[PDB]
Amino acid sequence: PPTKPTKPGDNATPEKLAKFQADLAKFQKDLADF
Repeated sequence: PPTKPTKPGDNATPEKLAKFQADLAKFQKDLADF
């Protein structure tokens, strides 16, 4: 099962938050396979 990361709290800084959304795109892509 595709394990997703948790919602950024203090690490929700704009630049890293964007990376997070990008990594979630990979998760959502793989989730579609699951």
